[PDB]
Amino acid sequence: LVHVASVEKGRSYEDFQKVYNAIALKLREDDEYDNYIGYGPVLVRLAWHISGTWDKHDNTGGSYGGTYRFKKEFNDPSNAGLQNGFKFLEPIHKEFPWISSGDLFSLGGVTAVQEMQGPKIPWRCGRVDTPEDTTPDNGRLPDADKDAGYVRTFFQRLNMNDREVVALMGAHALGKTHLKNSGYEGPGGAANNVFTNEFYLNLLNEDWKLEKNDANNEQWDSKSGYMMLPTDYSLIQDPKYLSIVKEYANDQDKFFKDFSKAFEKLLENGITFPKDAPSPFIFKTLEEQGL
Ligand code: HEM
Repeated sequence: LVHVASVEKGRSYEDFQKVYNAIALKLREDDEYDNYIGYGPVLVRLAWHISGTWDKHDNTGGSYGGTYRFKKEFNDPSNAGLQNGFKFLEPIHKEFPWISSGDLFSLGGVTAVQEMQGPKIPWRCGRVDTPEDTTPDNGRLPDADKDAGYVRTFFQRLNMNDREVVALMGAHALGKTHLKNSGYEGPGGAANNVFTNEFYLNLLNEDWKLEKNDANNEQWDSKSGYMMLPTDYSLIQDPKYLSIVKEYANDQDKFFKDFSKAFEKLLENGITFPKDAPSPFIFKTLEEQGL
């Protein structure tokens, strides 16, 4: 399967910076969502789940085709709750009908991270919508109730190495789990709509307790009111993973630089970019724009 990136006709940097600003302005406006967390965390979860379907062996799935707009992927049980990020973006797509679905879903994730004061993520345009029959089947996204060997093995299919996996998981500092979407409940920290290295700090410094929640699932709970998934707590149970967790709890700039590289790679897996294709764009935030 080859997927060649094709720039939307005649569009350049300035066009996509208008779509960025449109998403970013609505993230500021629709601030009441999910008890004032806002839409940022569900938008970086949407960009990870449309990319997380990729398989390195046959190049199926991935962010290229925008296939989450089809019923099969939209109704995957693993995507429960992401309908709220889709409905957030649907006004912006009506306003910029020329951008492809894969490009809009991945740029929403980029925009949310930068606007929540994360690191800059280089983004490349050129994803092309593909037919309903190209939609990957349900079951390619990871279970939460498993251990470190499961996480290591699952992520080799997206070929992410240990460092990449631990840097990517730092995004679970954002937002929260919702019992009616996943059978898990609670946030992982105090700052859950500001991008920081707090996931690593809480994992190493809180007193975690294995409890059962109302959906009868086990999760790690702390006195402070935070929670960690079984696969999150895995990172301090494995010796290779644990020493990268310590590196990111002790250096927020290294965490930001490694997250940026692994999130761009996540979003770009499966896509062939021609050498006459433009460079990755670095978008300015509303703040750097005075907007
Ligand atoms: C083995 C890996 C992973 C598993 C099993 C997993 C699982 C989950 C689960 C069960 C939730 C709760 C969903 C809900 O109830 O609403 C969640 C939320 C979230 N996840 Fe993951 N995840 C994984 C990796 C990642 C990665 C790699 C990213 C991003 C780069 C990510 C970003 C998020 C975000 C931002 C939320 C919060 C969503 C919200 O607030 O609504 N996840 N994750």
